[PDB]
Amino acid sequence: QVQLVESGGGLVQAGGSLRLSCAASGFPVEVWRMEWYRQAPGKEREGVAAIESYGHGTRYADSVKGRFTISRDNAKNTVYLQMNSLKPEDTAVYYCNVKDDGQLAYHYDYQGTQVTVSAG
Amino acid sequence: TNLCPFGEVFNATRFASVYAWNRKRISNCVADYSVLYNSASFSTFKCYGVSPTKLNDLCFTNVYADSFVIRGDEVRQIAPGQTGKIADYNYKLPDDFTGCVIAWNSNNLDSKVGGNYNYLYRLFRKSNLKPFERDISTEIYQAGSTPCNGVEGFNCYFPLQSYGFQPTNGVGYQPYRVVVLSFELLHAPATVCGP
Ligand SMILES: *[C@@H]1O[C@H](CO[C@@H]2O[C@@H](C)[C@@H](O)[C@@H](O)[C@@H]2O)[C@@H](O[C@@H]2O[C@H](CO)[C@@H](O)[C@H](O)[C@H]2NC(C)=O)[C@H](O[C@@H]2O[C@@H](C)[C@@H](O)[C@@H](O)[C@@H]2O)[C@H]1NC(C)=O
Repeated sequence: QVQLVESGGGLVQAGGSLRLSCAASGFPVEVWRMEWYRQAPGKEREGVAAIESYGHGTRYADSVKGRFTISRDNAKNTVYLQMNSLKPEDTAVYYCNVKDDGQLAYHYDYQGTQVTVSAG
Repeated sequence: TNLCPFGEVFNATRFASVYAWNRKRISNCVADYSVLYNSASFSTFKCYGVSPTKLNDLCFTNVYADSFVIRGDEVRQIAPGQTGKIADYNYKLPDDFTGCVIAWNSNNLDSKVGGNYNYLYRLFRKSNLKPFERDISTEIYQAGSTPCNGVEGFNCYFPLQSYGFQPTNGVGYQPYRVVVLSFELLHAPATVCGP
């Protein structure tokens, strides 16, 4: 019943724009911190952005501050990641996660969405 | 002559989150610890350094009642010499603890359809809590060495975490109201006794 579905992504030219959505089922997205991660090829997962519970703040990696914006839609139970001024090193697979700390019967680690940024 | 007001503690309308655990001092009154110990309401009634049987033969300077809500999984932590998020960051007893831990399942009050997330525990602290310390900070916690002050990175965490109390959850995942009675024997006279 509890599930996280990524959507959006694809191919964009450097300087381009993109919006990824994370649709949660089984819980309200405001109660815990929600996160976006990305894994470039032959690199380790990186934390991109996070939005804390209940409007307790947002968090942005240095790599993407000012270009990326994370937000919560409590009606659609969805977390969005607006991607602007896309550089090519932003090419990775993008993953969302709930920092639930075991507070739900999750099947914790699980598909992702690929974003590709060209050189020009 | 005066009966100690244990109803105000055990029968309170609202209960604190464990991170902000409530404390009530009781003195200048008389307590029959077996009306409680022999009530069938309580699912856990364990003592330490003293024994549940002889509780009325004892006499203390003051008694402290600390109350809060945690998961059933975590009643093990309300005990001397325990570790884990609750004992470490929320409610710590000393290793020479004298007193009693009393707990009962409260799913019928503390969960809702869709889930109750009003209860919080502290997930992050720089150090473990000293016995009976109580931290209600909401300072951003810095994990790792990338600083968080000012512009805040990914490794920067709001310290408090919601419990997800679903009616249908396993009994370990369900809320428990917990009362800890601490027995303070000083060098001054006694004020809390048995019949
Ligand atoms: C916790 O509350 C129980 C009842 O809840 C309400 O509070 C009472 C003051 C009263 O208004 C009652 O009608 C409410 O429903 C208490 O149990 C009650 O105790 C009174 C004592 O005179 C008795 O007349 C009631 O019949 C009895 N009802 C029930 C359903 O138990 C608790 O009291 C203690 O626990 C009981 C199990 C029993 O051992 C009683 O004698 C104890 O005093 C309240 N807990 C406390 C005060 O610690």
